[PDB]
Amino acid sequence: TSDEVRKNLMDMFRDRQAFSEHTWKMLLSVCRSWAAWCKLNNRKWFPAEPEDVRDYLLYLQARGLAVKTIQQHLGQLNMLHRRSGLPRPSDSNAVSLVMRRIRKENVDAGERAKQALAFERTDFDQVRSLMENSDRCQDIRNLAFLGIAYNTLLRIAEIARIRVKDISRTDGGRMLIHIGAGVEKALSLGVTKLVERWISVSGVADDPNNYLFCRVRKNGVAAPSATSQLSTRALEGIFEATHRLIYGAKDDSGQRYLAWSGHSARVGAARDMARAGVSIPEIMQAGGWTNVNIVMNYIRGAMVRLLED
Amino acid sequence: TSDEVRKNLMDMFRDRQAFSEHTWKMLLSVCRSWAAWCKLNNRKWFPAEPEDVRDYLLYLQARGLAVKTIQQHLGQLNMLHRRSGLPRPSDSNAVSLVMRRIRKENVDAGERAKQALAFERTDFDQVRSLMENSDRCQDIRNLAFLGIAYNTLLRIAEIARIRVKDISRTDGGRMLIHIGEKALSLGVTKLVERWISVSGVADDPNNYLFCRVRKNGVAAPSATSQLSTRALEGIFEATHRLIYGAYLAWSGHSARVGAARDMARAGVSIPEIMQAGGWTNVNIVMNYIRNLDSETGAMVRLLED
Amino acid sequence: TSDEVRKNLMDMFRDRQAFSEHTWKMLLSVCRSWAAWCKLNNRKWFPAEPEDVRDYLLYLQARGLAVKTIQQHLGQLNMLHRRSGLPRPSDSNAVSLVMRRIRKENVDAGERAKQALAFERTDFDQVRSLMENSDRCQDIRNLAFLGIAYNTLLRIAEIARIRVKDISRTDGGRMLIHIGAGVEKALSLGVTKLVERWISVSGVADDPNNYLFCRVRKNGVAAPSATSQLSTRALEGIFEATHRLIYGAKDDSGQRYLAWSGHSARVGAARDMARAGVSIPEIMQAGGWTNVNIVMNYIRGAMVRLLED
Amino acid sequence: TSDEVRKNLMDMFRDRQAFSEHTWKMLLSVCRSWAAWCKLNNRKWFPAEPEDVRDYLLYLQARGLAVKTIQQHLGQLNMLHRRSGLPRPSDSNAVSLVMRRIRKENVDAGERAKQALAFERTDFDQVRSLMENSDRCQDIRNLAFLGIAYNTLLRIAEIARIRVKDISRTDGGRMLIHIGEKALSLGVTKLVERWISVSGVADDPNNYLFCRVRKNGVAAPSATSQLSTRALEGIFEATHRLIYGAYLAWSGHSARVGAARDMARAGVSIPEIMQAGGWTNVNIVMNYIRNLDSETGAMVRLLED
DNA sequence: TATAACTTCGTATAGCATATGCTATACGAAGTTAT
DNA sequence: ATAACTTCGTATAGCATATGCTATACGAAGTTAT
DNA sequence: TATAACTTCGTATAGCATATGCTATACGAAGTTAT
DNA sequence: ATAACTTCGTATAGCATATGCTATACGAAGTTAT
Repeated sequence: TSDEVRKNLMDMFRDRQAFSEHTWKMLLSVCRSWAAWCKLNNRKWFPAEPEDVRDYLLYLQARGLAVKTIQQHLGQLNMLHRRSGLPRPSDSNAVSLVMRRIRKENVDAGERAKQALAFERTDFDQVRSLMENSDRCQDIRNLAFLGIAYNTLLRIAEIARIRVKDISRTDGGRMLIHIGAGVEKALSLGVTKLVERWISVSGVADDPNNYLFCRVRKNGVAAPSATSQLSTRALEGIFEATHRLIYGAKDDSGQRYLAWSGHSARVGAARDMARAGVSIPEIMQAGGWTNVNIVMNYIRGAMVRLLED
Repeated sequence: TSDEVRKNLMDMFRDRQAFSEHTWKMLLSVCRSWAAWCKLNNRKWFPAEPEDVRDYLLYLQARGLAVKTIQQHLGQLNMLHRRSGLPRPSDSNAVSLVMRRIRKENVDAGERAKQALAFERTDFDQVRSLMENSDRCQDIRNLAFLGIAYNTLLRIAEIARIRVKDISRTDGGRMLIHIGEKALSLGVTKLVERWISVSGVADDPNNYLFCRVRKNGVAAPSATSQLSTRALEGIFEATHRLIYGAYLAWSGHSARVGAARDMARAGVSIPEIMQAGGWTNVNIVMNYIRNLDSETGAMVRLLED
Repeated sequence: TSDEVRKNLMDMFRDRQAFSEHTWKMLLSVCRSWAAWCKLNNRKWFPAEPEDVRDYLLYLQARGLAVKTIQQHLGQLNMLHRRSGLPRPSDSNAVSLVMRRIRKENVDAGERAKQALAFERTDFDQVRSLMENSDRCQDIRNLAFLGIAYNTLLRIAEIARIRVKDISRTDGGRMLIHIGAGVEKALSLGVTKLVERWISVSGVADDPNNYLFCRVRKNGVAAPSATSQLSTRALEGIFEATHRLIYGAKDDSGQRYLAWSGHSARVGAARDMARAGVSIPEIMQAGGWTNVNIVMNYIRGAMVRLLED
Repeated sequence: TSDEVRKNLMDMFRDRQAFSEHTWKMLLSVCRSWAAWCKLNNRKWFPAEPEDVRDYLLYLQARGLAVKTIQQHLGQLNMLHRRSGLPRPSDSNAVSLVMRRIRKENVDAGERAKQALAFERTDFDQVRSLMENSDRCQDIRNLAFLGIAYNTLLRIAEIARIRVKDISRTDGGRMLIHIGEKALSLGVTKLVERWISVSGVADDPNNYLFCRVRKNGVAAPSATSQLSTRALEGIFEATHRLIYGAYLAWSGHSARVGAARDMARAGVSIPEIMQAGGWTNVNIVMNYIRNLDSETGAMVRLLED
């Protein structure tokens, strides 16, 4: 294949918006490291040579990256090749076996996927109990955001996307939110008030095409916008700040999940629903998950009872 | 091999009973619109070249059409090309890409499905009261229809097909409706009679239940032709314009949506709402009863003690 | 393809036991009618010509056969072609469209799949209430068979296959039966006695490798066998006889399902479990069904209540 | 292209860590048995010709082997042929046919999976009583094991891996077990101690919990080598031969099966029996608790009023 | 014997399961080391 | 003219799906200890 | 101004959905028939 | 010799799986009304 490859590649970039901005972000990323690696070793980065890719994967493993990370590089590589006509590195025994070997040894050595710290009902009550009394715009928002996070289990990006017009109400007085027909998420009577209070303190409702959450400057003034949203990077800040607020500084180990993050309310809610007897699938749906293992990991005497009697 | 596709269009025309007239019309409709776009932009419409179709699809997106619509177009174009030894345009990667992009792009722009305006018990009551004591042969027809609809939760094409004999009786007076069965409440059953008499469709069991009513308050019963579905739709619309003046009004399925909801509030086994309008996608029925208060979720339930 | 076809066909017959005896039975059957038809019309039955197959399908339709029957012929034909190398008639627009057209017109004309007459709990109680008092071997068996049919919902062929050795018991005294590891079916206390009574009146237990149900001659003497079983044709007789016993002769319309048959206990049990509130999947499993529609067809005021108040 | 497959066997050997030693042994095992059959019947074993393999599979069926076993054979043969530019034998239609026939044929003949002899509370009690007051260093070990097993519902390879420090304490005395966590009852926790002392594995936290016990009632604690799984299996067997004399006895997973059952009788959330032995196939756990009386079914329930 | 009670047989038509391998345990049994 | 539809064209929402088998349904004809 | 409170950016790593068409209804609106 | 294993070979039972994406995690660097 020749001009074909250059053309197949050319078609991709044209309709690049068929993929998520993050897929592109990662593609380019993995490519930079793949090329960097090839460079430092006198090798042709495209098309990728199986034996080269193998060496590369073993190099990342050796760099101590996570199995799911190594899987990513291999994947983007595979994406770049399929999408362009040529055969994928995963097509060769060398890459395929080494991947599985890399997976096996890491797991065998104890490496496991890190889980997020939960932001449960209790945590919400405490946070609420504390910030409930603030007049600060910053706080009224943060409290309203955490409430929505918890109540709905919506990904931070989904919350950051919410538009005022997307806010229906129910005959109960209970707020409702549409996530793109899509899905309707109903807030409790208590959270609806939290959101009501932030809506009335920022004046985001001054334009139904405005995003519900917006930045709030140091002088306690909201900056609504219908074109730009609050960075999910910031929604993550609200989670981290609120945690510092209560538990202070993060131990300098550098590890992940030493404070709340995007997942926190989701994983936390899954547990409360569990302890409360909710049905597993009930849980699944709410969290938008498709599988039973994701919800299960999040939740973790039987025999010790039978015996003792 | 041009004889190859020729033979196929003959095949297609010979066994056209393999598809619904409806389905066909949509097809001719797509070929019509596509062909025109092709003429206007000097491109060969048949066989449709991928790059040409991709351009077309990008065009429809600008037309402002929904994804389900643009896919209708891509879909029909895909049908005949397959029902001819030709490669379907979705089998090109350029079209696969645009269809994928067009989607995300559109959802991001804020793509929302249409919402049917519900016709709940509350509205039925208000309409009943308003034209309950009316003599206009039409009003009587219109109410008995609004009744059959909200009660049977039947589809309009189905109600238009009802004849004088699909009816059976069973309890206290109320009738039953054979179908392609249904039970009517007593309140509505009392309605579907006043219409039957002051219409005289009873005069012939072959005659359809619902029929035309010329401007003279005079019904034209018949067993040959039946009230168009669009006409039944007009009863829903009209009735609305009657109460609120000129998916903003009511349509053929406002009664189905309204019944599910009213039931959902008296709390009803969700699958028991499938009996209602013969449904699937336990979700579609949800997409109706979503903003209900009993459908708030365990989270709401948990949070409020 | 040439000798290849003759070889592919030759491989099939060699390992013909890879298919059910019924599949073979039908293949040969459909082939006889296909050839008969081709013959009467001066045509080559193999390989089959699409336009010929179309004519054939329209001929069966015109003969008034059931859509599912016409689907069968088309299917066996397709089986014979794929399995032998050549392309299947369903591969041509003519066959494919005509099938769908045939399906459409029949259904549009009202033709629908006939369902079996149910043999429910009440029916069982009555039958039991009547035959309970017989000493006749014939009856003690028939009653024990109907009981198993109802209690377990096992296909008649599965019952006819049951071997004495396949009969475990529970700590309750309740009989248990294994259907080939497989599946265990537990009989109630009442049915276990019925089966106990037939086991003790025939002496089938004189050899664990014997089939539970066996023929019983006119002189009330069981004929156990571990090699031969009671024909499912007979298990169907037990169902028909018991019905005649209670409702007398079948109206000479000739139609199917004017008396109980193999399905009867299955379809009947599905209903009782329904009316009793059993879960849909619960039902499914017991009947061995994989789908929700099969169990639903078997079971068939909402709004009439809301309105009337 | 013989270099093509050569490169592949090099690939396979280089990254052999991609598979478990166990998995490999089974493979060498299959190649061993196959190769021999090939030599004996003068057929080329590599690449394996379909007709040759079909004959082989038909041979194994006569050997009396189970379908899961014959498929093991067909499976491994399929693996290397794919991990070499060669066509897998299952990719022939002759082998596909026999594998299919062999199946039905075998199920018809009466193919039943093996049944694990359960080690229930009743048996644990009987064994406890019998060697509760014994001094033999082994007996103490054996009981503490039978305890850990029925209590933790752990797999044998997992119990063999237990060290002196995976243990944690939590309530009244009972210990906890870190794992690849577990909680022990008080009764068993009292047992797992007598073993720890009269063994002195405590002397070193690296030492494994369970260890060898030479014929002199003398334990050989160690943190380098661990008790083989087979040894743990022997404790289950021996203990049985002790009570009933010489799937007839108990095996490495009789304790797991027994615990599920005993629990199932005290009625236990079926998924809550997955906590027990980390299970899936809600059915496998069923295939254990099947002949239980609470697992009779709604039919039984309905029939008995 | 005539006959119940089947079995077998062919055409019509209804009711389903859609996987495979990697890795663990099974269990007789040859191999090994310290009593 | 105009009420009251019907027919049109095209938008878009709501329902199951396809094979490839394997098994029952039932009248009739053949079989065997009585 | 210094600065809160972000936004953007790149590498690391966790969490999912896997369809498409046939046929019905939608709804403005041109076409038709009897008042 | 023999108890008590360990190592072997091969039978057979019990557990999740593979892509192809798309999204969060978080330190750090760049940006803007205060």
